[PDB]
Amino acid sequence: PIETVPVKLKPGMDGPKVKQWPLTEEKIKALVEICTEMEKEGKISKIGPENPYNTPVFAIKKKDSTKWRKLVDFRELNKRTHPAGLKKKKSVTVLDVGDAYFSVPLDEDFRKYTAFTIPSINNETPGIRYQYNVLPQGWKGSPAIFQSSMTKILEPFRKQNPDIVIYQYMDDLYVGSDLEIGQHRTKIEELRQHLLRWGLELHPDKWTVQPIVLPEKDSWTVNDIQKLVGKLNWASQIYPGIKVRQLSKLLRGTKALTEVIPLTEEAELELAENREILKEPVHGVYYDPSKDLIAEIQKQGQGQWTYQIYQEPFKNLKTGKYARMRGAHTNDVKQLTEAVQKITTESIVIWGKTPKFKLPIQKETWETWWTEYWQATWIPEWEFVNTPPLVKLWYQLE
Amino acid sequence: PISPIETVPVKLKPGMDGPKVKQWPLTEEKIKALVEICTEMEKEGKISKIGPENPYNTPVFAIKKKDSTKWRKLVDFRELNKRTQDFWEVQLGIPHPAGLKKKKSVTVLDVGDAYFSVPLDEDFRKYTAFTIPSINNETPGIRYQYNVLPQGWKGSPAIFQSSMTKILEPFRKQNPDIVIYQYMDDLYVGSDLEIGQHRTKIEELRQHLLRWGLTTPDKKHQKEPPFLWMGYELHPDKWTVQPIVLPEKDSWTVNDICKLVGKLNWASQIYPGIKVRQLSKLLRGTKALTEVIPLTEEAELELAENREILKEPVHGVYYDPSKDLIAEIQKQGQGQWTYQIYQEPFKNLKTGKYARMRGAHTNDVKQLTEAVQKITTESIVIWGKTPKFKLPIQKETWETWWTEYWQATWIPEWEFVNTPPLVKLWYQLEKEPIVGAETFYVDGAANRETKLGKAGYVTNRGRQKVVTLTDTTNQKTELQAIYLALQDSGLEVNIVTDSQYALGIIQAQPDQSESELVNQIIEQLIKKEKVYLAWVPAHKGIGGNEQVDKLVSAGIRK
DNA sequence: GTCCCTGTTCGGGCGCCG
DNA sequence: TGGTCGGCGCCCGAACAGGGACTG
Ligand SMILES: C#C[C@]1(COP(=O)(O)OP(=O)(O)OP(=O)(O)O)O[C@@H](n2cnc3c(N)nc(F)nc32)C[C@@H]1O
Ligand SMILES: [Mg+2]
Ligand SMILES: [Mg+2]
Ligand SMILES: [Mg+2]
Repeated sequence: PIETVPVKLKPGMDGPKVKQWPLTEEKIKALVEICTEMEKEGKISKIGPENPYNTPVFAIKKKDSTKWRKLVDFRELNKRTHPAGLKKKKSVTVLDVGDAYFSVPLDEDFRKYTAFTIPSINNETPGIRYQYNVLPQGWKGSPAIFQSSMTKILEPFRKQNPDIVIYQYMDDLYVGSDLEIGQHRTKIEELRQHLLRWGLELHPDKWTVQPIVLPEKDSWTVNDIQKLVGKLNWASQIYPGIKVRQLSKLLRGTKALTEVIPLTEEAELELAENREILKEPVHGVYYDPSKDLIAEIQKQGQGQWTYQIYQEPFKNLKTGKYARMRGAHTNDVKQLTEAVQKITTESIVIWGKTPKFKLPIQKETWETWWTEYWQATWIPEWEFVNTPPLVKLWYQLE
Repeated sequence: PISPIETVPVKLKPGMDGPKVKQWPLTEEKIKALVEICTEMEKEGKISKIGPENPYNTPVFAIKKKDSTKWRKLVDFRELNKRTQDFWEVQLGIPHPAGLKKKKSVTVLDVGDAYFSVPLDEDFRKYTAFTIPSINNETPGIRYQYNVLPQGWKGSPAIFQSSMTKILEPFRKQNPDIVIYQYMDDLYVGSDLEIGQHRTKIEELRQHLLRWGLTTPDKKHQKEPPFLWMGYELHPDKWTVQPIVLPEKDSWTVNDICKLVGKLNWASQIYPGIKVRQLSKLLRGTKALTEVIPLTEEAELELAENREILKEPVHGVYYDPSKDLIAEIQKQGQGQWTYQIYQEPFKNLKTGKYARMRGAHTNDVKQLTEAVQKITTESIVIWGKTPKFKLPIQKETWETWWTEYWQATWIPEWEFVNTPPLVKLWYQLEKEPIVGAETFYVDGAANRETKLGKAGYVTNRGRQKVVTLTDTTNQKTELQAIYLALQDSGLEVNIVTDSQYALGIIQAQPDQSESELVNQIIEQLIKKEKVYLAWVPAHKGIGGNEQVDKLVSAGIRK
């Protein structure tokens, strides 16, 4: 019925050929139930092995609902295929409008690139493969093709509410308002009822930055000054105003680490001036949409996680921290997955783009459990790094 | 017969043509077997005679089957496989008997001439041309092409596996409570029915497969235990691996070690305590398979204890989803680990081992975490869930490790078992400088051209020493300086270095390393009672880092 | 930039199964 | 006597990529 739009790949790039990873029994049973209903409704069709492409798939179950959400890891296909006032609203609600993509057909010559495989427990059966006939959820081209149809749906609601910003990214709809809690949720329900005519909770105001802080002591040892000098020396790469001349001359000689060193008047003021320079904003940092956002995370212990967002070295666009429970049953991997989801969400609100993460975790450790704590519809790109304990120390807190 | 299922469309790679390889000479015995097979396949339409309009050819040969009485027609399609399109393999792994659930009735059967019953794409058939010689000048060689899947072609396994799945799909939908383990053409069928009603359903399955052109000869129709399946023996309430025979040579070659370690890894799935570290080390630096290799004392001893394990009777049980999955891990030396997965004590579902060495420097806690992750992924494949663990590490030891470790690490639900050797950290670095300990300022420096270097220290108590080095690197000299300070210091020492490379290695608390220098450092760290390691930026005039830097740079820098 | 060191990935041999 | 194909497993070495230290 609806006319399709031709979509192609980048020049010199083939389709994705990523293997399927092991899936638990509950995810496989959920995917089989979902795929049968998607196949009955013409959304997907079975394919054979002559299609050489494949994309991994899994499923997430949101907290309090027996509903499962099919997630396709399309970030390899996406590689091969902004409202500034949004970050200033009291409340921003994220709506999952991925089901709206199933009403638009997909280009016939592109469907072979959406291939995925449903595994079986204990390899009872060979993998059973499918491909998409409509706009798939989590694909880069789905919001672009549906963009014209999305504006027609939101046009009356946007005109009736001019002070409400509605931003779309992937299968998500970000709706922010300055209304009071209660009036905001009532307005969100109006939007959901507005979306049902066609078919078929954040607070950016409280987002803060974590600046670099220096220790405050009455008695300083050689070791204290050596650690402070090393931290300021690294900080000078970000803040060129940082000086360490008067603090370094206190360390002349070959002294014991536990020897107490009195701070001179010049060194005392040099430390006080350095505290003011760290409070000033970083100079000359301009966002580049053509470049990728890079997010580094450092595990600080006791449930504390620091992160920085940049595109060039020492050109931080944002520095924050992420604290959680400090109990004994702490799951480092679970906390790390919650951290990357919050960092990605902030990057989508501020810049409308997902960052590339440098994760401080073994590759095997992450891939084994990260899908067990994922709740978003998108998946950022990431790499694994052996972080030196130096950058971990520089963003520490007292 | 030939299955009425639709063919899978297959193309060649762009700008490619079919193979043109002439037949190599064959034994008279093999020629007699091939002509008997091909005259019958030609009568059934599975192959078709071709004339001069087909310019292609590919060599053929034959080997014995597992029955040892029948022959298997093979084709050396190596050239056509290079020119055939890519496929996505649908076979994601191998089924394991430990994942089988208890069934009331069990049947194992096999399809006769499985490949030769699935039709091949008509446009691709000409590329499968082959020639069969005969009696010379009394009847010349006959040329054929394949109308069915050939044995030797790249696309045959995935096409058959996908076609077999489509064929079984109507039966599975009609009988969702009858489990059919489908590996190639080999079918394990289990039900919770009485043996009478079960065999009637088996005949429904055999009739269903026959309707889709797949015969099930009674010769390969197993009806009583033990069932021979996938290299195992399936009893009603237990399973075992078919007898494994290790080679018993007095002069082992690389190929002999390959088949030795291969059968040991295969045995480790049910035989506990298998080790292959010393036998696998003998393969380093080797070139060809014919390389005879002398066995070391450790390798000779490792094989001896492996042979004694294989003499004991062992078996596994089947999976009960109403019980928990338990994985207990035992430590052996040299980065080797073994584990037993069970639901009831002393009733192993399966066993295994983990001995992969990750990283140049590591400790027993890292390797244990890596083994837990390997068993977790393996358990999700076989049983679809994560097991509960029984680990030989104290809760306090783990709490200390992941508190100070900069990376995120986690172990699922587990408890401690006192089965030595226990996993522990062999030393801990202090968090604060040590009062009353001598403070060493260490540094190393090396010349890139001459490869000469110096390592040394200066102390707050007036001591200093410089050691010259030959054929070294800047990283090695910094490690040599730390090693020197550990040798000449007391039981408690403060060490200040400018090398984050050496700092990161020591902060991870390794107990084993590929570097002998690092191993020497580890032995020093274990003997100390308190060690504090601090870092300062190099070339910043900080004392006494400036003093030692000026000491080790003289004569190799500037 | 180069040199060094450490990480992952791919392909080679063998094992096992059809 | 070999000599074919695909899957998974193992361990090995070759060929990368990424980051720190270095020359003048
Ligand atoms: C599907 C399938 C099968 C089943 O193996 P079988 O051992 O069952 O041989 P059959 O073709 O089925 O003839 P049968 O003796 O059973 O009447 O796996 C494939 N296969 C088995 N052994 C080999 C082998 N050595 N090489 C290749 F390339 N394929 C094989 C091809 C075969 O058709
Ligand atoms: Mg057969
Ligand atoms: Mg078989
Ligand atoms: Mg140095």
